[PDB]
Amino acid sequence: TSRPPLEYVKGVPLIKYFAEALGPLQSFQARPDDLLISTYPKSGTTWVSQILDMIYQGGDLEKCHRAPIFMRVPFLEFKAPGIPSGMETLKDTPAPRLLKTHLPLALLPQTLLDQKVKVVYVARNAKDVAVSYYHFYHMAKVHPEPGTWDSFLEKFMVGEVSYGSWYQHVQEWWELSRTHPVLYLFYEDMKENPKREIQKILEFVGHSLPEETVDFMVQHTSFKEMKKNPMTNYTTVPQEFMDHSISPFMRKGMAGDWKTTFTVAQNERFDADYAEKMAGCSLSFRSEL
Ligand SMILES: Nc1ncnc2c1ncn2[C@@H]1O[C@H](COP(=O)(O)O)[C@@H](OP(=O)(O)O)[C@H]1O
Ligand SMILES: Oc1ccc2ccccc2c1
Repeated sequence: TSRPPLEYVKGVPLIKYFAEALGPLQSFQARPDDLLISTYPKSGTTWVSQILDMIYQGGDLEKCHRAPIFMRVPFLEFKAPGIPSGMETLKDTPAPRLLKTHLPLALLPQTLLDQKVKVVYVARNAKDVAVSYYHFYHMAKVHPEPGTWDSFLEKFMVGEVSYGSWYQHVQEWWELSRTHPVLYLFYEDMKENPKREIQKILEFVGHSLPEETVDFMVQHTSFKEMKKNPMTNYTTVPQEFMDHSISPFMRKGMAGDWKTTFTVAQNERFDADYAEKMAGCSLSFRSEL
């Protein structure tokens, strides 16, 4: 009940509240005009969510401020003390709907694949993911005790963390994109050049918008502005759920900062394990710009 342990479901370790959440998510019916944001945690979920809302409100910042990002974009598997569940919020979210998930394919509602819903997947280099994930486990108190960074890094390496293996995740959603319509984006690409990536998102969802407006989205989806913005920075939630004084949700927003956490030994060891997990995969990751 106090940083409870994970619960395994069909091979996926989950926050127990999210596992419970899968029951009522059995009753979820996807529409053809839905869009699923899919990511392994800490990969840029909130960032594309805010890009996709701004696209959906025609650039209108003021509408984007109607509520926090987690109410504008129902988080499918979500459940937590004192906050409405993904499924509850979904009931008051109007089509065309933006949905957020981290579920491995093993757990994904089949209705999203049968209905051919557009997915925007965001992948990020595992080193920055592990580091962000580690800080995230401290502030987001439903998560089990993270322990030392070292022991969290080893845990992360055998996917013995919330939502399981990053390795299997970025690969399985990469393969899905052959039989299913997936825009597969990279957080690093979004760091290098946010406007290229936003226009690709737009190409994907079929909106054209003017450059006055694009440029405008760019600036309002930057790290500095999304840190300032309380409908995107998660400071509106109760302190018993997320404690930003331990670690803020919007942390550094950088690519390449893993280097200030990983030791040299951790790095050599991670890289050897990495080359072995990722062998036979066309996927190429930039671990810095
Ligand atoms: N506008 C933005 N630009 C770059 N990174 C952003 C961002 N908004 C949030 N992030 C980062 O994306 C990560 C959160 O991902 P998710 O939303 O998938 O949980 C955090 O990274 P760090 O902890 O590396 O700073 C957060 O700082
Ligand atoms: O992607 C997310 C977002 C918010 C969360 C809050 C608590 C636990 C996991 C979470 C994962």
